[PDB]
Amino acid sequence: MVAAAMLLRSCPVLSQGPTGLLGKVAKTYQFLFSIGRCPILATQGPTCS
Repeated sequence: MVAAAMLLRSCPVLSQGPTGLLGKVAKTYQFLFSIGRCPILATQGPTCS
């Protein structure tokens, strides 16, 4: 045949494609959708905690 593994990359699943941070975007934003005093500084606090 003529095919050296060069016809498969349509983002099928990759074993663990989904379930990679979703429910967070489907809730967090639901609250940070329309605040008011949006952050202008951005990253002004500590690097962690």
